[PDB]
Amino acid sequence: EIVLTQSPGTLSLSPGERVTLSCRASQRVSSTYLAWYQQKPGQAPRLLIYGASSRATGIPDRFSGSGSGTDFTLTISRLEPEDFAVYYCQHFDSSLLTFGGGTKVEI
Amino acid sequence: SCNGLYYQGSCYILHSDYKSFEDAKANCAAESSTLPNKSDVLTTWLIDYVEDTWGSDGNPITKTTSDYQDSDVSQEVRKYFC
Amino acid sequence: SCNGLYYQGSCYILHSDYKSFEDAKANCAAESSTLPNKSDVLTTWLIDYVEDTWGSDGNPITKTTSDYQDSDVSQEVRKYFC
Amino acid sequence: QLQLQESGPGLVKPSETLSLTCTVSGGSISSNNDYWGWIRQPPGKGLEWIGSIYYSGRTNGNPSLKSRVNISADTSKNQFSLKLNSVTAADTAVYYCARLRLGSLLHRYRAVDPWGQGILVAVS
Repeated sequence: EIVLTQSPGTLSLSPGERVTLSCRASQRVSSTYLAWYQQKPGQAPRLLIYGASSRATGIPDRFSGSGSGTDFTLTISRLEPEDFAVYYCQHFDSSLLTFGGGTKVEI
Repeated sequence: SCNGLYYQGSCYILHSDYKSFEDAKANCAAESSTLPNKSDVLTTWLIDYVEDTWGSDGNPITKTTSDYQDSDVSQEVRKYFC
Repeated sequence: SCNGLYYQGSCYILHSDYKSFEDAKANCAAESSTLPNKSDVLTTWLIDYVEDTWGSDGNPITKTTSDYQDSDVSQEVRKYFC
Repeated sequence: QLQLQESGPGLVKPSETLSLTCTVSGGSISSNNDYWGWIRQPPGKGLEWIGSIYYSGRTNGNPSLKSRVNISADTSKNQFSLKLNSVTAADTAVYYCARLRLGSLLHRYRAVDPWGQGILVAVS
């Protein structure tokens, strides 16, 4: 039903710059449902943002989220070495859960 | 006395468990009570408590007139107040 | 007979604007009130309403009697009662 | 502190049934505000949500797998399990048991914060 598409498959960035990752929805989706996760190789995903604007416990202030409707964005102002990982955008509504393709942050 | 909210002689009792719309209606009928009406609680202070809770109209109670109509919601599960 | 939840006299008034712990305490004190205590609400129905809302101890109210303390609640924002 | 640990075989044969059980330490599966779900990641690919369960017994699953998924929950032993029948070579993946948070009445938390370590399953 609802499909989330992340247009940029991979990005090249050096440490310290600001990165904006975009997630689009086929149909309008409310903000509270959207979430942003991060996944390093060989580890389980860890929640970064829930509700598109709220940082989870322990998430530094670098990560932030914004957007509405059919476009949401996750912005990381400072890219430390740890921040290089895969990033997923998820739609959850107490029903069918959908995950994005994912965007990888490399150089 | 009422074990929940009160507003001009209507006592609202929360049911924490998540259930569908028809399940909520059946359970409400079991306790000789009915789900809240959207119009009855739109301008009052109860709205902050009833947000994202089932209403008799068949859709979640949302303060904003804007709603995501044409979207099937029968498959969802939410808390209900009765 | 107040605009909120009544239990054993004490009246709880909801504030829907997200605030930190210090700001929540400041507002509640400005309204001649204090944030709810975990002990009085753990074993009562009030818990279902005040879960994930601030408490006097400085941590969000959680049903678990004993839980690991994250200690990073400084940067979290949640609704409060008083 | 709520930890999720997965247990099960990693040698499921074609045309057989998987048996994965996730146990939670530091919490109770009887949580009105959270569902408990299984999410599978094929090696080097995106995530896929293979199902969810509520302590009462309600089951929700992705339609493409709706026919083959039989999730179960046991509150007394505090364990939730997944059974996948008519397995095929495309099902090899790392399976995670996670908690799908729905949030309290006042705080809305729509996300899966705690994940298990994950268990890798392949086929002959």
